[PDB]
Amino acid sequence: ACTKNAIAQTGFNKDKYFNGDVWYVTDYLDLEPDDVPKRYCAALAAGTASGKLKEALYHYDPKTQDTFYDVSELQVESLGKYTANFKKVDKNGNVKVAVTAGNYYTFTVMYADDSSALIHTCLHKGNKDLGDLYAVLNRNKDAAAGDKVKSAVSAATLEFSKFISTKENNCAYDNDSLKSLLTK
Ligand SMILES: [C-]#N
Repeated sequence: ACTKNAIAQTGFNKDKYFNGDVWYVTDYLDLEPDDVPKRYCAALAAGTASGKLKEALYHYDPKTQDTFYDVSELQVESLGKYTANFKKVDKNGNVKVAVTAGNYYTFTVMYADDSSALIHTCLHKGNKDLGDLYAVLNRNKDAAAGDKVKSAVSAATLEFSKFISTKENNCAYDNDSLKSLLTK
């Protein structure tokens, strides 16, 4: 279960974050880890599409090869905090699993600037038992986390040394499909 009410970044600039570009997860903190794919890759695009706030997600287990994309319509709870009802899609946006109540994640942007961000998310999917996930994002997939986002981790009363890096996983991304998915 999720336990954190994440605080959104003061002064969060939604138009800069939701600019239709791609964000790569470089480091993440699963508060309730299992015997985890401690090998994971994830990336997302976030943007406004025909007036609608959207996110496209990509997940890839580099060991199992399990792959999936998602498109979501975001609803605003407050500045920097969103509820997203996701649908699973192929890379072209064809629906594989339709939007369904009970399938949603919340997402809070705790810190962001033009190159980096820290987010909190809470996934709800069916009768899955899921917990809080924090993720350090960068505009460049190979960027080591800088002082601004690591300080924000600390300000969140989290330890960055506990975050798991994805950089060792040899991830490759279809950033083109993520951007085009924003419109689907
Ligand atoms: C993925 N939570």
